[PDB]
Amino acid sequence: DNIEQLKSMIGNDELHKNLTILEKLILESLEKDKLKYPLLKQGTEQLIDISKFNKKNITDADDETYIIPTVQSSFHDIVKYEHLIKEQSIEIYNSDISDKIKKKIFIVRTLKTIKLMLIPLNSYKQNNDLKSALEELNNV
Repeated sequence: DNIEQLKSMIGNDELHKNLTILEKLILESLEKDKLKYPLLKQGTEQLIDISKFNKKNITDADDETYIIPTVQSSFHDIVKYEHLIKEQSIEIYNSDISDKIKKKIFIVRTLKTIKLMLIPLNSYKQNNDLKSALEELNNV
């Protein structure tokens, strides 16, 4: 049935739960890292919105504070965060660490995909309307 096949993509609770688990895992792996790029002193307020992010402090030196996404960050926040990740990775690049930069980039792309997949599911969970969920995906 066409309706029960569309509900699998934009109205599934199991897909919702699993996507949330993976998002939590990726964020918790981004915070407890070893290499900690993008940090402040760029635009970072007119450039990126700090009200949706989460700042932490670097130890062993009081250089600056680096940025971390949150569960409430939207899609374009993650777009800009990926821009900053890529700039900071291109800056400090050695062949010794060239295998952690790649992991960082891959999991940030995965976050960017998970947010877009979660838009229509979050729209449907509290409205129960398929056309409105698709139109919300199209809108933002």
